[PDB]
Amino acid sequence: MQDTIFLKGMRFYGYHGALSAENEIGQIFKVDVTLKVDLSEAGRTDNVIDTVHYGEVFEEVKSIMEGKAVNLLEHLAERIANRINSQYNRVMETKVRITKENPPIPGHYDGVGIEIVRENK
Amino acid sequence: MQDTIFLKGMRFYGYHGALSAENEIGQIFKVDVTLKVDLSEAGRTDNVIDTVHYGEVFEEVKSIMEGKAVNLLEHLAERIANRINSQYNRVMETKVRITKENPPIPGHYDGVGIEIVRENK
Amino acid sequence: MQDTIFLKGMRFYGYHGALSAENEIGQIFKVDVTLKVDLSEAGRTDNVIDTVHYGEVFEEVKSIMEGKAVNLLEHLAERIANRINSQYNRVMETKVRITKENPPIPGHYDGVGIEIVRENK
Amino acid sequence: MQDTIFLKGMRFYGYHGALSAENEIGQIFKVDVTLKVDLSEAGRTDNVIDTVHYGEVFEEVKSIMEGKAVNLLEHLAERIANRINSQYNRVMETKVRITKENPPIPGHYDGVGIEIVRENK
Amino acid sequence: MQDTIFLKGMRFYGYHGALSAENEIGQIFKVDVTLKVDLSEAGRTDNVIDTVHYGEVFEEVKSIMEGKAVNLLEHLAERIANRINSQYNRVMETKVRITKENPPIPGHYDGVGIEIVRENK
Amino acid sequence: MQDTIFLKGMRFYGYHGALSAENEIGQIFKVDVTLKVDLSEAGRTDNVIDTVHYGEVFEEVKSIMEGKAVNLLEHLAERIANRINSQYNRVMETKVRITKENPPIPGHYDGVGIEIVRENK
Amino acid sequence: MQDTIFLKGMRFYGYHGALSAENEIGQIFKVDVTLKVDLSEAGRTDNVIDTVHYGEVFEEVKSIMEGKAVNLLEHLAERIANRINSQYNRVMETKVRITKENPPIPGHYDGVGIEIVRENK
Amino acid sequence: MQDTIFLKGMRFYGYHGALSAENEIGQIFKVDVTLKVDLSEAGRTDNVIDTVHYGEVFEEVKSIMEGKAVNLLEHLAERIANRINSQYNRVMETKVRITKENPPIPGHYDGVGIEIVRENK
Ligand SMILES: CCOC(=O)c1cnc(N)nc1O
Ligand SMILES: CCOC(=O)c1cnc(N)nc1O
Ligand SMILES: CCOC(=O)c1cnc(N)nc1O
Ligand SMILES: CCOC(=O)c1cnc(N)nc1O
Ligand SMILES: CCOC(=O)c1cnc(N)nc1O
Ligand SMILES: CCOC(=O)c1cnc(N)nc1O
Ligand SMILES: CCOC(=O)c1cnc(N)nc1O
Ligand SMILES: CCOC(=O)c1cnc(N)nc1O
Repeated sequence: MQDTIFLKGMRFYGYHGALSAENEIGQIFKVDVTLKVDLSEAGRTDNVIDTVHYGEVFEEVKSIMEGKAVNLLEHLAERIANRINSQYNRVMETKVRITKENPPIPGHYDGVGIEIVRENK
Repeated sequence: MQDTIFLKGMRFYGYHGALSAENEIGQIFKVDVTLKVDLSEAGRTDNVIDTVHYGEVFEEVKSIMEGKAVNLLEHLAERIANRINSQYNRVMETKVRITKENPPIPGHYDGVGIEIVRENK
Repeated sequence: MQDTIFLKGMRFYGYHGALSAENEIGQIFKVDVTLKVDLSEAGRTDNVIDTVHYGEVFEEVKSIMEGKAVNLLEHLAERIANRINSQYNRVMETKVRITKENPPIPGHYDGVGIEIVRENK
Repeated sequence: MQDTIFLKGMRFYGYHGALSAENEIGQIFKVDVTLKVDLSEAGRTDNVIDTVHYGEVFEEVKSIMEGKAVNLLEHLAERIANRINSQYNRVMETKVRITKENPPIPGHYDGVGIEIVRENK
Repeated sequence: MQDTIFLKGMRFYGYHGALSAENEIGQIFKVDVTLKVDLSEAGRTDNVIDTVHYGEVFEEVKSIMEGKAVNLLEHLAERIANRINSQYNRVMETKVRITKENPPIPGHYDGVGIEIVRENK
Repeated sequence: MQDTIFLKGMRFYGYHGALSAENEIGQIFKVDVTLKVDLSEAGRTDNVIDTVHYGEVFEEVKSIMEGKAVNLLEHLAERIANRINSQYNRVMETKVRITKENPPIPGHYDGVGIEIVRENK
Repeated sequence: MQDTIFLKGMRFYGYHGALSAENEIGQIFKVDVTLKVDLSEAGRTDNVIDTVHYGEVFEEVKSIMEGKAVNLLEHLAERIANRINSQYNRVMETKVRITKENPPIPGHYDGVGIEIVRENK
Repeated sequence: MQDTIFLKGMRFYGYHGALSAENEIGQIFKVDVTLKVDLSEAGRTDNVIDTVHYGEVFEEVKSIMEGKAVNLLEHLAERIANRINSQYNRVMETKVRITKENPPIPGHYDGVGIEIVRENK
């Protein structure tokens, strides 16, 4: 099964970061979410009740990104991946990629980040 | 076999959407189509009759995207995937990705959408 | 083995095309080439003689793209893939993607094209 | 395991190159690094000590890119891949892609380069 | 007075062109329209009746761009500039820029075109 | 005097619009602000007290963009221009450009909008 | 009179440059040409004979850019500006901007260059 | 006289900023420099000695951007504008634009900054 629902380039301004000054000033976090969900039924029925609504998924990402400040991007992605899977049974697997295009790193780069893939148990 | 014919960034203005106001105002839908087709013969013969003409494929996508308003992107992709496979035997598999870069979701994101992969039976 | 040498976004102005007017006016063709080549030796020795020089590969693509006008993109890719493999033994496999970002198709799209993968026998 | 930490679009100005004039004038080198690292622990603990800090990884890439001039991009990638793996046990595999968007090649292209994948033994 | 209403990056697929083959195959035309209109009243009243509605202006551009095939971009811009001014008194001046990003010119360029500025008499 | 302080590409999600459905669903509004302010003193003294702090200016734009829903972009720009000038004496003139890159207009365009220039009396 | 005909983002690979190694290896030169030409007649008549054909202008730029190697960008622009004006009476003024997005300068920048404006005497 | 020499998109990582944490972590500063310089002589002679070499100008910007940390962007631009004019007589006027695409401002914007124009006395 290779069907997916996606949310790309989601951006939030938070204060997460392993550096004290990071959490003090904050920055923009770019988030990419890809869910593994069978869309044949919804494709045939045309009923949003037979799929996973993205608007709702965006709410879950937002609430986590713009919530309490944590240290690692790994923790935010793990909280997002765990939150989506717990709420949606149709999501067989969740993949979260978070990017800090402007971290406290003296250099020239397009961005840094992490990406995790979490199956729905 | 890893050969493919593709149509990327196709854009249509339609009125599909699970919200009444969506179908009232409409928006731009971005569509990506990738077909699994062996191109050795056409590669050797140079005869467009030995491959699948994209211009025609674009017609099938257009007619569906700019046709009656449905509810889900899943339904549009399913109608496109089913329509291409029914018409072309050389297409061993069809993959449709539809993106709503500007849905009724209060946030900042590059876009949301779905992607399905349908084999040709 | 997942090492590769690549040439991306190569652009040539040619007159290939299944339409008579296409070959009359011409257009820009964008080409992407990816070769499967083991780079450990060259990585250790630092000797360009232990790898496949891209400058030369670009010559082979250019000569084919800016050569006689054929009909299908499939034929150009097949001529490129066959030409690279015949000349380089270190290339275990060749992948050619050609894009016509502006074909004779009345619509809005980022481009259309094909992609082939040819192993080196 | 599909988790990864990444550094994209890193750019350095060096004098590497198989041509004498290349090393004389120099140019910009774009580098992409992707590490295979399990992030569950760090995802649960939120402790940067349970993951691989990118800032440090960027230091290793920088020191190599802006260090002595070598001949091949293959040598730089091999030195980077070998250096990251030797220092971090949590990195199960390292992938380095280096791009010369402006080499001594008379043509129009977005760039040329190589990419290697090195497992951590 | 430096207030303006604008429509940028409007794109239409037409068959205009000084070459017979151009009008046969067609291409995409990008259009930029900038109108000189005092927006204080509308800025104070908030009444769309005190300004020039862009949706309507887009209709006038569309009808002309996707209408009969002419020869010069100069003629299309002149027809657009003359049509907007005749219909709207609040438009003190009209500026039309049309771009053919892909004309029958064997070369590499971002595009070619013209731009005219027509006062409303 | 040609000195300026600027805020470019500011984006807010609001519900302004001359159409009932517009205000119901909302959309993203892109805002560009350019202030005419002499920066010699601040350039010599290095004292943020001798210039106009952008962070504060962004607050004024935000509060207006994400405030009550009005009808015209002209009204939002007029409220922004009037609000900045009233608060800052050093701003000799304010210029506001607002863009609706995705309005209720069935077509292909990069965006539509307005731009006003208001001197500080 | 504010009418203009333009050629943007023209790119040529040449060997011009004040450094010996520059002329040895070469690089891409980006050229922007803007001509001041009254387009009312051509706008009314629709006769390409009443305007300045860009295809021809592109030929003049190309022949100069891809011709003998000079030292300064100033010399190339001066040769282009002088060549266009000498050939076309309808061009009341010529403006040439040349950019070296990748010169022999150790740093990070989008590009460097010059721009000249030459009236037609 | 409308001739100019330019340096666009220059980027440096510094620690300037009115906030203590800003100077602690640092960020990327984008700089645009435009000099008013007559290029006819250099255009005729082709002698780099008859113009202002950009490589040198880039050195002056770099040394200032990557030098001691100041508070305001206004101070950096004023130091750059004053430094260029003092060293080059042919520069009749200097214009410096500095952008902080990622300041300590909780929002979504492409960037903020200032721009000054300083004549050479
Ligand atoms: C300096 C702040 O660093 C981080 O937040 C961080 C570093 N490395 C990794 N892997 N994750 C992080 O969140
Ligand atoms: C509010 C409209 O929503 C949709 O159209 C929609 C939502 N979720 C999914 N998965 N598909 C849709 O088409
Ligand atoms: C109208 C010209 O069409 C083509 O050249 C063409 C169409 N389809 C495919 N698959 N390849 C082509 O080259
Ligand atoms: C002319 C310089 O060429 C190179 O540096 C080079 C060429 N080919 C490959 N595969 N690697 C290189 O580094
Ligand atoms: C070959 C087609 O050319 C044109 O259409 C054309 C050329 N030059 C100018 N100035 N305008 C045109 O429309
Ligand atoms: C359909 C909504 O239209 C508008 O909001 C609108 C139209 N025209 C102008 N000039 N301004 C607007 O805000
Ligand atoms: C090192 C090569 O430099 C140049 O070619 C050059 C430098 N400065 C100016 N103003 N023009 C040039 O062409
Ligand atoms: C919070 C840091 O702010 C600044 O550095 C700053 C603010 N406003 C202006 N006009 N210039 C600055 O440098």
